[PDB]
Amino acid sequence: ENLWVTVYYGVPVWKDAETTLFCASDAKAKHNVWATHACVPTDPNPQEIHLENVTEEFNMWKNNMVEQMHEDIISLWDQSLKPCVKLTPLCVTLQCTNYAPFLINELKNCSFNMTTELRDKKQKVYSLFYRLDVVQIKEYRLINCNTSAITQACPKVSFEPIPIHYCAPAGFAILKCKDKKFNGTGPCPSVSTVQCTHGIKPVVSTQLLLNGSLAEEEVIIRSENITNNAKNILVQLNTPVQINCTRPNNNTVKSIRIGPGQAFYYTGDIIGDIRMAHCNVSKATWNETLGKVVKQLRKHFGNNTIIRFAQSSGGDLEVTTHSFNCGGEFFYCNTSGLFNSTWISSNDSITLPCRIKQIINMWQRIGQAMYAPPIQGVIRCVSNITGLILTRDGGSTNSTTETFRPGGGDMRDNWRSELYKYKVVKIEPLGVAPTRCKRRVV
Amino acid sequence: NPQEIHLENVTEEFNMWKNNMVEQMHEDIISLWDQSLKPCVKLTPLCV
Amino acid sequence: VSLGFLGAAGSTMGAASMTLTVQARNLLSGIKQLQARVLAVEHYLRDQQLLGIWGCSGKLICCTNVPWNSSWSNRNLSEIWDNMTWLQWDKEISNYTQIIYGLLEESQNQQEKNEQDLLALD
Amino acid sequence: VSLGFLGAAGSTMGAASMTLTVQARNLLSGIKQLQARVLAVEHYLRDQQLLGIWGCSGKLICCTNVPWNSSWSNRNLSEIWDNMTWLQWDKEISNYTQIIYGLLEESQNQQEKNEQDLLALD
Amino acid sequence: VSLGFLGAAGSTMGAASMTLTVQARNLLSGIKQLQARVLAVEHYLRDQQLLGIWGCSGKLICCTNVPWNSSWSNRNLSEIWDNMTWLQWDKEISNYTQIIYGLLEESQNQQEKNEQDLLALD
Ligand SMILES: *[C@@H]1O[C@H](CO)[C@@H](O[C@@H]2O[C@H](CO)[C@@H](O[C@@H]3O[C@H](CO[C@H]4O[C@H](CO)[C@@H](O)[C@H](O)[C@@H]4O)[C@@H](O)[C@H](O[C@H]4O[C@H](CO)[C@@H](O)[C@H](O)[C@@H]4O[C@H]4O[C@H](CO)[C@@H](O)[C@H](O)[C@@H]4O[C@H]4O[C@H](CO)[C@@H](O)[C@H](O)[C@@H]4O)[C@@H]3O)[C@H](O)[C@H]2NC(C)=O)[C@H](O)[C@H]1NC(C)=O
Ligand SMILES: *[C@@H]1O[C@H](CO)[C@@H](O[C@@H]2O[C@H](CO)[C@@H](O[C@@H]3O[C@H](CO)[C@@H](O)[C@H](O[C@H]4O[C@H](CO)[C@@H](O)[C@H](O)[C@@H]4O[C@H]4O[C@H](CO)[C@@H](O)[C@H](O)[C@@H]4O)[C@@H]3O)[C@H](O)[C@H]2NC(C)=O)[C@H](O)[C@H]1NC(C)=O
Ligand SMILES: *[C@@H]1O[C@H](CO)[C@@H](O[C@@H]2O[C@H](CO)[C@@H](O[C@@H]3O[C@H](CO)[C@@H](O)[C@H](O[C@H]4O[C@H](CO)[C@@H](O)[C@H](O)[C@@H]4O)[C@@H]3O)[C@H](O)[C@H]2NC(C)=O)[C@H](O)[C@H]1NC(C)=O
Ligand SMILES: *[C@@H]1O[C@H](CO)[C@@H](O[C@@H]2O[C@H](CO)[C@@H](O[C@@H]3O[C@H](CO)[C@@H](O)[C@H](O[C@H]4O[C@H](CO)[C@@H](O)[C@H](O)[C@@H]4O)[C@@H]3O)[C@H](O)[C@H]2NC(C)=O)[C@H](O)[C@H]1NC(C)=O
Ligand SMILES: *[C@@H]1O[C@H](CO)[C@@H](O[C@@H]2O[C@H](CO)[C@@H](O)[C@H](O)[C@H]2NC(C)=O)[C@H](O)[C@H]1NC(C)=O
Ligand SMILES: *[C@@H]1O[C@H](CO)[C@@H](O[C@@H]2O[C@H](CO)[C@@H](O)[C@H](O)[C@H]2NC(C)=O)[C@H](O)[C@H]1NC(C)=O
Ligand SMILES: *[C@@H]1O[C@H](CO)[C@@H](O[C@@H]2O[C@H](CO)[C@@H](O)[C@H](O)[C@H]2NC(C)=O)[C@H](O)[C@H]1NC(C)=O
Ligand SMILES: *[C@@H]1O[C@H](CO)[C@@H](O[C@@H]2O[C@H](CO)[C@@H](O)[C@H](O)[C@H]2NC(C)=O)[C@H](O)[C@H]1NC(C)=O
Ligand SMILES: *[C@@H]1O[C@H](CO)[C@@H](O)[C@H](O)[C@H]1NC(C)=O
Ligand SMILES: *[C@@H]1O[C@H](CO)[C@@H](O)[C@H](O)[C@H]1NC(C)=O
Ligand SMILES: *[C@@H]1O[C@H](CO)[C@@H](O)[C@H](O)[C@H]1NC(C)=O
Ligand SMILES: *[C@@H]1O[C@H](CO)[C@@H](O)[C@H](O)[C@H]1NC(C)=O
Ligand SMILES: *[C@@H]1O[C@H](CO)[C@@H](O)[C@H](O)[C@H]1NC(C)=O
Ligand SMILES: *[C@@H]1O[C@H](CO)[C@@H](O)[C@H](O)[C@H]1NC(C)=O
Ligand SMILES: *[C@@H]1O[C@H](CO)[C@@H](O)[C@H](O)[C@H]1NC(C)=O
Ligand SMILES: *[C@@H]1O[C@H](CO)[C@@H](O)[C@H](O)[C@H]1NC(C)=O
Ligand SMILES: *[C@@H]1O[C@H](CO)[C@@H](O)[C@H](O)[C@H]1NC(C)=O
Ligand SMILES: *[C@@H]1O[C@H](CO)[C@@H](O)[C@H](O)[C@H]1NC(C)=O
Repeated sequence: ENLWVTVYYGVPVWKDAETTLFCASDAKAKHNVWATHACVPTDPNPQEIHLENVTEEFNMWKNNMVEQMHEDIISLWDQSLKPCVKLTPLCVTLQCTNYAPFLINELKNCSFNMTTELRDKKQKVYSLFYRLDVVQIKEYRLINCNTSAITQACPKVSFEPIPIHYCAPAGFAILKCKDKKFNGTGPCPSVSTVQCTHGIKPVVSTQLLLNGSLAEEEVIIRSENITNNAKNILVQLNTPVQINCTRPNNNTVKSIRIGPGQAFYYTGDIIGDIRMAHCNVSKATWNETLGKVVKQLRKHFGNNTIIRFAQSSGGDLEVTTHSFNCGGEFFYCNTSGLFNSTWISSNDSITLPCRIKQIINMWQRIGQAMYAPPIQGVIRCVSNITGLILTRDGGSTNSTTETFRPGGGDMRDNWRSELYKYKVVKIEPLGVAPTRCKRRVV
Repeated sequence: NPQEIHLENVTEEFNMWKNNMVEQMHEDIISLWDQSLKPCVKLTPLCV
Repeated sequence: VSLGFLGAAGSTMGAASMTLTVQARNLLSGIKQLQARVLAVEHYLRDQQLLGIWGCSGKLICCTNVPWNSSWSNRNLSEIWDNMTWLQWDKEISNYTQIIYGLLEESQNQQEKNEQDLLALD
Repeated sequence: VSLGFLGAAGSTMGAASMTLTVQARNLLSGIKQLQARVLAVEHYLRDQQLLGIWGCSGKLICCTNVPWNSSWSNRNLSEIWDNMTWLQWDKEISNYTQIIYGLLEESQNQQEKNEQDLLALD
Repeated sequence: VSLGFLGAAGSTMGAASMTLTVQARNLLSGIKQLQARVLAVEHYLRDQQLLGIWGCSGKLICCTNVPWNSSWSNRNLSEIWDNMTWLQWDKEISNYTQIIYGLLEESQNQQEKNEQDLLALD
């Protein structure tokens, strides 16, 4: 009946905390932007420890791991651009003609002067540009030269995203929600703890999410304010749809030296046919997937309400299109074929047009732009569509109609798609509790 | 004053060829060279 | 049973108190990494600092001379140790941890050592 | 005699065990330097961490409750302490140090404290 | 009275010795900051290192086996503890602190543990 406080060191106690995480990935054989020269190798085996009886609240939208990853991708991009060749002298006036035998189709053959390696001497060379990179005043100029400076991506580096593990330091920990039907924030009954997350591929993408992790059981709808239209809508598929993306054009590259050491790689004349880049999607599987999504969608809008799908109708060219990277080239796909539907109460694979741009400012970056060097040979990448990003048209009249447009307003949403399950906490191992014990009297 | 302490009876295997102090020093001289070049005058216009 | 790091986070405080070594092991073991490693040893040394001023440096558990003021919690032994988790306990005793820590260094260690000097003075 | 830091690395384990303070002193005392200093305090705190979970924080030597399993080494007192160096000993006991450390925190300290709670419970 | 961090810097050594916890609390708690934080934990761990080799890790005060050589200071108990401040004392004992620290690890701890092995050897 006489109680005295007792110190316990190493008690299972944690608090919500934001700390600086770090990278981790298994060692491979080069030089990709994300791995850099060095990122700590992963443990051969991670120890994922289930925590019985433990219920913790998760919030994917107020999560700081997202903001950290966002700034990390941006900063990594700039760290990779510094040593490469900056194309400040490439803002010379371009004398351009259309290709010339265009039956039904844009890309333009241009000629221009260029500084050689000697300052004083000049060369007249020619290059082929996809007409998104140039604008007129036949005289032309690069799109970027009035907005920002430009630098050329080094040829060696690869833009092929590899799994990255985010780790928290000792004394902190990561909680992982394993609740299958987890609707995007809330209490997670089944929670396990790890020091590092699983391999998250930093896939740079717009509208549809590519090569990601699939939700088990039902497809999952994650938002921040479901009745609100301004906030985007995250979709995680249970079945991945397969999408085959190719640039058929036989691109040949030449190397012109523009200064001491500096060497620009330019798109030579195409050899063979002129075909436009495209992406195929099995209409059957995409119709099943679209069906299953609207089944889970109607759980939030009453039950036989009219759910239609329309195209993107807002914003710049770089945001309205499914932008991504494939083999080196940057694809801007028009996704009108998929989102042209209405829902109430042979192979036939859909085909999607894709244009190509070599000058790019991703993540709303105004400032130092990048020139994607031309890629030799025909390109073909097979990818998974594991998620989606949707947006409403506005306050709908509520049980009257529901029209959906795909968006990609912000790039963090892509990190939220794979970091929805993880949360960072700090261990407070000091607990004091009363027992009927006293220390030896002085 | 450094304290060089003799270790009686102690026999250790050395390998000068698999030594990492060499690789460290190598990268240090290279990196130091570049750190010293940055602030100085770059003669890009001298290729006339 | 050994359930692992934080294995008994959701068990009763009495059951969890048996596996303090489990949480104790992993509790200690370029720029981002380095700053993180410094933060880790900094937090660890803070807790070891508090155990120091409470005279409990080498032990995981130690008993004190501070009596339990009933205003802190009105529960008993059985209700605390066989019905609650350390998490919800730390939440209930989140208004006093500063206060209890201050009494913990002062009431005993700030008077255990003075009496120690006056006692070993012969 | 004081032979200095690591002076008895090549002496018998018994002779070397007398000068543990010698190795203990120097064991703790821009970017390259800073990263090196952090690594140093990190390793030192790791060993002090292991001494902590073995209940031996303030001492250089402490005795244990773990019996010596003869599978580890078949030598005796005289053969270990008057014929071998700590180096070749650590090489012979390099398959068990992990195992012995696990038994060292669990067999005694993970049961010394439970019995301590059940004993000081009156 | 609690006067605060360094409150009794200008009081007598005896009065100041009562509030060692006060100086002990705040004694532990981008590039410039990080280098400063490392320097702080480095100095703190140095002093804790010295307390370690003197067998006084968990205590603020501990008594020793080293006798007071009168060549160090010719003062007495009353003159030291009731007439001087720790500052002017540390200035008077600034020629021996190295010497006294060496005797402090060797005279006792370097012989307390050897005798401990020869005593617990049965
Ligand atoms: C979703 O996930 C899927 C699954 O991972 C992704 O699909 C994969 O995408 C990969 C990258 O997008 C793609 O990888 C490429 O495959 C090409 C063909 O592979 C064939 O050869 C390899 C052996 O090398 C075989 O194992 C394989 O079976 C095939 O037969 C490779 O050629 C590609 O490597 C080249 O490109 C990368 C950049 O991506 C460079 O880093 C690399 O060095 C290669 O580039 C050299 O070779 C080309 C050849 O034309 C040259 O043009 C170029 O200039 C380079 O040449 C220089 O360097 C070499 C070497 O140093 C030197 O000798 C030479 O002289 C030059 O200096 C690349 O590996 C996968 O094939 C594809 N998976 C499948 C199953 O198809 C999908 O992308 C993901 N989704 C998204 C959105 O990312
Ligand atoms: C650097 O250069 C690049 C390329 O050279 C610039 O990118 C172009 O920027 C211009 C203008 O900044 C932009 O032209 C406008 O595009 C809009 C969207 O497509 C059009 O809606 C707009 O049309 C209106 O303005 C015209 C006059 O310029 C009118 O003739 C026309 O009728 C439109 O006016 C109607 O609408 C307005 C607004 O509602 C209303 O007030 C009027 O009363 C009227 O009803 C322009 O055509 C190009 O689209 C950009 N080019 C590309 C390829 O994207 C870049 O902006 C420059 N950098 C900087 C920093 O300025
Ligand atoms: C895109 O534009 C670029 C411009 O830099 C263009 O490159 C040039 O195309 C012209 C096409 O006329 C090439 O000129 C030809 O060169 C060949 C070989 O030297 C000549 O034999 C040709 O002469 C014949 O055609 C004339 C037409 O009037 C006749 O008068 C004459 O009698 C001959 O029958 C002609 O002069 C020129 O060589 C290239 N330049 C380079 C550097 O290669 C490119 O071809 C355009 N893209 C496409 C798809 O056409
Ligand atoms: C995109 O366009 C380019 C054109 O710039 C094209 O490159 C050409 O591809 C073919 C291969 O399909 C190359 O032909 C080979 O070249 C090598 C090296 O010179 C030769 O050794 C080869 O000889 C073999 O084949 C002969 C057939 O008669 C045999 O007689 C001989 O014994 C050998 O077995 C062969 O000629 C050609 O050199 C390149 N051209 C250039 C300029 O690089 C490329 O194929 C197109 N891309 C794609 C993906 O198709
Ligand atoms: C996911 O679904 C859960 C239902 O289990 C939502 O949680 C409720 O949200 C409403 C507001 O929409 C709150 O008033 C309730 O307090 C919540 N209920 C419980 C039991 O926590 C959650 O909001 C949904 N998430 C999203 C993004 O819509
Ligand atoms: C794209 O989706 C396919 C399934 O449609 C994935 O193929 C499966 O990959 C898993 C590994 O995660 C294997 O266990 C399965 O056996 C594969 N399926 C079949 C039918 O063989 C493929 O990995 C996905 N691609 C990604 C995520 O890049
Ligand atoms: C994307 O490409 C893959 C492989 O190139 C296609 O898979 C082929 O599908 C047909 C049946 O439709 C099979 O006969 C082939 O055996 C498959 N190929 C392989 C290598 O297994 C897939 O159908 C393509 N997707 C689309 C939408 O066209
Ligand atoms: C993507 O493709 C669609 C075709 O479905 C294009 O939509 C047309 O846009 C024009 C105005 O630009 C309208 O007058 C037509 O009625 C639309 N077509 C249909 C069938 O409705 C769309 O412009 C393309 N998007 C981009 C960015 O090129
Ligand atoms: C190259 O420079 C000359 C001036 O010496 C100019 O006449 C010519 O038009 C330039 N080349 C092109 C393709 O415009
Ligand atoms: C979010 O939804 C609630 C639900 O009624 C609404 O009251 C609130 O205004 C919405 N917030 C925003 C920012 O639109
Ligand atoms: C909507 O349909 C689902 C599935 O059949 C059913 O569980 C639910 O009760 C329906 N909602 C209403 C309001 O009728
Ligand atoms: C796509 O939209 C257009 C415009 O209304 C329409 O003519 C076409 O039938 C739609 N395609 C499909 C597959 O519904
Ligand atoms: C216990 O808490 C009460 C708050 O009502 C306070 O007045 C009292 O001084 C405390 N008692 C002790 C012994 O600290
Ligand atoms: C902590 O203090 C606040 C305000 O003084 C009070 O609302 C809260 O209930 C207190 N916590 C507990 C566990 O009593
Ligand atoms: C000693 O080692 C043997 C290996 O043969 C093992 O089977 C046994 O359990 C160990 N004994 C103890 C008491 O740990
Ligand atoms: C350690 O284990 C390996 C393989 O199990 C064995 O070859 C080696 O002899 C062992 N070490 C000792 C000292 O027995
Ligand atoms: C005390 O100091 C004197 C200096 O005159 C020295 O000779 C003597 O050895 C010291 N005594 C002890 C016991 O250390
Ligand atoms: C310390 O030594 C120097 C020179 O040996 C001497 O001048 C000084 O007085 C000494 N300090 C004390 C307190 O005696």
